[PDB]
Amino acid sequence: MEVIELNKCTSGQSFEVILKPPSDPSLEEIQKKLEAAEERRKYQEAELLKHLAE
Amino acid sequence: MRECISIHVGQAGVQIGNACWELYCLEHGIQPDGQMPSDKTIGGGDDSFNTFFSETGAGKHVPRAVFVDLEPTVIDEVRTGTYRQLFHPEQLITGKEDAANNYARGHYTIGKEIIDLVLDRIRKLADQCTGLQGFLVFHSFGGGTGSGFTSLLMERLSVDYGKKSKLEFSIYPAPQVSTAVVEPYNSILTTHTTLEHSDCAFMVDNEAIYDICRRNLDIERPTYTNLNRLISQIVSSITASLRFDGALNVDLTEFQTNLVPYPRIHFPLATYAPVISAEKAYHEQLSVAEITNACFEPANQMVKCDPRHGKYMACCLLYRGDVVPKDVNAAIATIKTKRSIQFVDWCPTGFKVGINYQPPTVVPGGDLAKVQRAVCMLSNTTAIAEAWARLDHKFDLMYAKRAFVHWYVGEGMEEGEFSEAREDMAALEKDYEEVGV
Amino acid sequence: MREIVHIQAGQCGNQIGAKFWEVISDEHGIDPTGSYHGDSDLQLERINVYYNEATGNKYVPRAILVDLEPGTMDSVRSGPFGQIFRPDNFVFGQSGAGNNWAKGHYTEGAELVDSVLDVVRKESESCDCLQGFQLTHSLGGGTGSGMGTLLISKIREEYPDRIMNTFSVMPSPKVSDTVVEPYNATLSVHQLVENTDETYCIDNEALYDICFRTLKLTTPTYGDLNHLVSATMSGVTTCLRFPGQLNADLRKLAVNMVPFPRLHFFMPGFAPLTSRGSQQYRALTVPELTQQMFDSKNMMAACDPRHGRYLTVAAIFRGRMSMKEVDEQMLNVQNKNSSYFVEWIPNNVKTAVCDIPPRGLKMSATFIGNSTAIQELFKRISEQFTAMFRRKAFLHWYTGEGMDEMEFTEAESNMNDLVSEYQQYQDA
Amino acid sequence: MYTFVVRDENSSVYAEVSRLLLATGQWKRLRKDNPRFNLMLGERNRLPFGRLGHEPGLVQLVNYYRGADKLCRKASLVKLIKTSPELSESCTWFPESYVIYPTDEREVFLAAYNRRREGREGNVWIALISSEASELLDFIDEQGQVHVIQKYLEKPLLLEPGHRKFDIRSWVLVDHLYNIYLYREGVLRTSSEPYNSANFQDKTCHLTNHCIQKNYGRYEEGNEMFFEEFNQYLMDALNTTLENSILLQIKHIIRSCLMCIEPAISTKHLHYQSFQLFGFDFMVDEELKVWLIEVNGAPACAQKLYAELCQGIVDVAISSVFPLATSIFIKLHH
Ligand SMILES: Nc1nc2c(ncn2[C@@H]2O[C@H](COP(=O)(O)OP(=O)(O)OP(=O)(O)O)[C@@H](O)[C@H]2O)c(=O)[nH]1
Ligand SMILES: Nc1ncnc2c1ncn2[C@@H]1O[C@H](COP(=O)(O)OP(=O)(O)CP(=O)(O)O)[C@@H](O)[C@H]1O
Ligand SMILES: Nc1nc2c(ncn2[C@@H]2O[C@H](COP(=O)(O)OP(=O)(O)O)[C@@H](O)[C@H]2O)c(=O)[nH]1
Ligand SMILES: COc1ccc(/C=C/C(=O)c2ccc(OC)c3c2OC(C)(C)C=C3)cc1O
Ligand SMILES: [Ca+2]
Ligand SMILES: [Mg+2]
Ligand SMILES: [Mg+2]
Repeated sequence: MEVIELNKCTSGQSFEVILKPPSDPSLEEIQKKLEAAEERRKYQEAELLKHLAE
Repeated sequence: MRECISIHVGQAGVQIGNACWELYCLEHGIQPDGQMPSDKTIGGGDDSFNTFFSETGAGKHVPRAVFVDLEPTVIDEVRTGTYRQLFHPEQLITGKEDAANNYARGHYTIGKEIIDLVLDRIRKLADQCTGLQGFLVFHSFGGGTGSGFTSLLMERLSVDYGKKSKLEFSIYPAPQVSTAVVEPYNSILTTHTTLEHSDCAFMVDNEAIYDICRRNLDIERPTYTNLNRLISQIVSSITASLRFDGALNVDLTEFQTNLVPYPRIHFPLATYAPVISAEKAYHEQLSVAEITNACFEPANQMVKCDPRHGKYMACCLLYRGDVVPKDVNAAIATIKTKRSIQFVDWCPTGFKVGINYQPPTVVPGGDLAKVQRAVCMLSNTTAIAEAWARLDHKFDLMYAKRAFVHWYVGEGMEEGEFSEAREDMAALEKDYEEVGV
Repeated sequence: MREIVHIQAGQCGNQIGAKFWEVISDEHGIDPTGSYHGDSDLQLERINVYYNEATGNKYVPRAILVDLEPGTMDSVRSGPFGQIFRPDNFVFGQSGAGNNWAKGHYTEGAELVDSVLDVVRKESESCDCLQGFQLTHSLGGGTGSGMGTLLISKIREEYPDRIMNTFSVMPSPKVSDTVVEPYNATLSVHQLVENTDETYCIDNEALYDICFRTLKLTTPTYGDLNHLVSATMSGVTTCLRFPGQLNADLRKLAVNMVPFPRLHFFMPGFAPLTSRGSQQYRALTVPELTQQMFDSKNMMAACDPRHGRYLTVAAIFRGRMSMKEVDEQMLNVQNKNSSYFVEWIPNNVKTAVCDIPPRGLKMSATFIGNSTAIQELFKRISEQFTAMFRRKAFLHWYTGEGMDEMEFTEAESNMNDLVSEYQQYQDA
Repeated sequence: MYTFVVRDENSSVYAEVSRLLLATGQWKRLRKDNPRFNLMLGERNRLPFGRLGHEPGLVQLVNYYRGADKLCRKASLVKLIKTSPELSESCTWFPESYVIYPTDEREVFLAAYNRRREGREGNVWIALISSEASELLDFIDEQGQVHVIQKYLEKPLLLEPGHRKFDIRSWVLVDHLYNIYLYREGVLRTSSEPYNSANFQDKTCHLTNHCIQKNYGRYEEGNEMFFEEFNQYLMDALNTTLENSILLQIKHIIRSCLMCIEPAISTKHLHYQSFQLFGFDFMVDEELKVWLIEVNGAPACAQKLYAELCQGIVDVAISSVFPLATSIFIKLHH
């Protein structure tokens, strides 16, 4: 019902119609997490190479 | 003028990126070689299109875009394709081996090796910016790179660019055009890691787009090219207010202000009309009322769900073509009486409307017919949680048996991250619940 | 990653391996000299996966030919496409394995293995991004079974982050050389469970049954059996060899097909089943292809799929056809027989279509099933093993090479565990 | 072959429906959590509507309308009738009703209760039954649930012989096309003890449920008078038919309720489809005026009628979507 904020230019126009009123981790934390995953990877491959050496 | 940088991650992001930048060029009259004759200020300036394009002394208009993929297949097609001159080689980053549909491999294993190169090539574009406002991030939920690497990049961008806004264009997985059986796993994993780092995210369900192409474009079995041309139209509609003169959604901060009152609930639904076949011999052109009415039909949404059984927090209508405010208001008053449109109590029942007089541009020889008028509605409705419910249930089915988990653990991810990611999703489904019913 | 290093060990390994290279060379338009005499560029786009480009438009199979006996490798070198192989990739011993896994794995093969690994390394170094290894071998003899598994173990030590794929021919009393085959197979299966990512179970029982019961051939030869192996092998490698919708590779196959690491033994299938020479003139429709490729009569492992459940399925259709009709027929099988697909892996069937059909067929379909019914194959071998082992019969052939009974008990134990592991998910 | 899932074990209507479907030999029943179904016979509460219609190569149908609970809970039914312009406050066929909360419209209720006292006319209300307002408000706060207070029908139609009260149950099937089908057989759920004008604690003569009664079975079997007998009684006693005196009003009420909610619940353009069987409960006053009492979203049938109705549900609601190789319904045209 109520039209507000009407702005017009050569390209077009914009407006608001209201019908009814109302009632992060650090760099250190990322680099530590990514390196912790590599330590889990290193350990699993080392366990495989130990198994194969057996 | 304040610049935006577009980031395209993995296969889906890159291919959609191509579709969008093809369209942006056709919209601004920028040639495949980068020349733009209508631009009278050679080699710089602060026009509205400079938000997405920088300029060289020779007059080349170059995208503020970085393409990143862990294998070279897809980006090589950018490197050699019809828009090759547009990007400089530094904007196109590839590895040798992909993430094999594995979030943990994209995030932790291959992610660690390529992240610093990507952030450096991002910093290259950010240095050419007088007033960088933030980032537009294109990726799939389902891919290993699209999910895994994106979430890592998004974390780092918060650290390196704290003041900047981050927006997502995300492809939600559909069995109709799927790559991996573990797509639900990757989706929940990426959403959980990305949630604190995304300000506003536009989800596109591949199922919805597929069926739109089948029903409205008469395409028997839609290709990625078919889907991407359609997506690019929707993306272009969303970003038009950044690239043209106007007073609505003119900066990225305004997307959060206008669409996201609740920061966690940052997934607005996009609905688009009309989608018309170029092969249709006879076409009766559709009015402002007819196209605006179409914005409330499930068949036209980017995500199939039922807004009648949810609540609204915000609503934008973005028109392109022959549209005047008088006709918009006449259309709205009629629709409000005929349709179930329930806003939340702590929000006004209202619509923010933007009109651009230029009708949508279609790619020559595409599937979309030229139209006199078009509209993209952006509504933040709790009904979109239907998609989270669907996705979480598929996750639950697999994870009950710990199926495929070893592939993730094998890349050095702890199994606890699965249940952490899932609990966050359960918390999100509850957030929507409180607001919605 | 795209390059695959192919290894073929022992008699069966080399005989099926040679047939694989004959078939895929014809598909890619390569002649015995190695010169491309094709026409479609699609033949060349992913040719570097199996072929190394040589001096002057010549294509050299990335193939290593291994035996403890000079016999079979002379027959390859003198065979149809024999000239195509790189001469230095012929790695052979002299004394043979005598159908003895212990000779292959511990004594004779241990003497020759380092030489093979030097050739593997030379081929690995030529690779821009090596994705992994495929091995052809039987499990019933000594060289393919014993030395093949030794090789796999050593390759995994040297390349622990690469994929190991095998085509593993399972022994049957229906087509048998020696009584000791169940021993060799059981010792081998033990190695495959631990050291491969993907194994195509090629059952000689099934191949005999298809030849006899279905293909009308009253006395099947090895040649008749190997006609089925090459049609299957061509089909399972299609998406690696041709441009596709998915950009298929060995690692993605593993991630997507294998929900639990030990359960990586695939039941392959082919439609239509044909015998040599006699070409059938009527082409199969898509409903016919889909029906046959799921039927037990078309499985390359002698297991009834109705006795278990599909964990995952991959299917590759070849020829000019309605891709929509392919979707509809494949969805029809799943929606009408949903009890035979685990409900706890959603959307567990993936399908591709390739434009290029195999030689002599307008329409074909290759099945790759990870079914729990594969336990039937391992139980069959395990029963044959036990009937001998409970009397320690024929054991002296192995104890004479320094093997102990303890190693036999462990191999048997691990294969029985595998069986119960399959059963666990057949009821869940 | 078609497929279905059964997700409500306690439902007798859909026990018989699933049994009839199996008997065709063209319907196979699947496990509770099997997503690859054509038909869902769903759970009463928390039905996962959002998971429906997302299965490639399957047309999916469910035996419940999402949003229909607004008609089928007392609290929401009043709010719907009070707020919908198609129904409204001056709605002649629904008794005066007020939403009451315990820790809302209590001040709206008591102000209208005064008009009933200052006019000195009949002032009996139902939540249990009392003639004084604050008598059962002390029982509302005691319960701790949102129950509505409604004007009690003090002058009801009474069957002879017996001077008894009753209610009419109507079975209504709404298909996927939003056709409204009234089952031609309804049931009168009779009282067996005579209606007492000034003794409201005597619940057996005032509340006419099948459970409360079970003089039970004296006048008719299981306190159930069907349509043939009631029509004959109306012809004998009052010189009128069931059709003219009562059924016209019933058909009007059913059409009015379901028309009102039609835009909110319709599955006409949805990715999945709905049908639903409803039980409407009617009261008749002494001047043959029909009043709506409530709507049942999960109704149970009468024993005699189970077979005929359940076949009808299979006929027009199930086989209309999924075809195979007289009508018991009256189509309420709109
Ligand atoms: N709409 C659309 N979806 C795509 C496209 N390419 C891939 N997808 C979807 O993205 C998901 C698979 O992820 P991809 O983006 O292909 O994988 P990726 O990010 O390259 O990661 P990798 O697994 O390392 O290759 C699936 O849901 C596909 O349906 C595209 O061009 N358009
Ligand atoms: N306003 C009113 N005036 C007269 N009688 C009323 C009334 N409200 C309720 N009743 C009587 O009380 C009985 C039960 O009322 P109601 O229909 O609310 O309970 P209920 O939900 O258990 C029946 P159902 O089993 O069909 O769901 C009815 O059979 C009716 O006779
Ligand atoms: N399908 C098939 N099976 C074979 C072939 N040659 C041998 N076999 C089987 O392999 C087993 C014998 O192993 P073989 O490969 O001859 O021994 P190796 O030379 O020591 O590897 C038996 O089960 C045979 O049936 C062949 O060409 N085709
Ligand atoms: C259950 O869902 C899936 C199952 C398997 C895949 C496989 C993806 C591949 O990359 C791949 C790799 C090798 C292949 O040949 C053996 C194939 C292969 O997949 C296709 C192209 C579909 C067919 C064969 C993906 C899934 O989602
Ligand atoms: Ca300029
Ligand atoms: Mg990729
Ligand atoms: Mg032999």
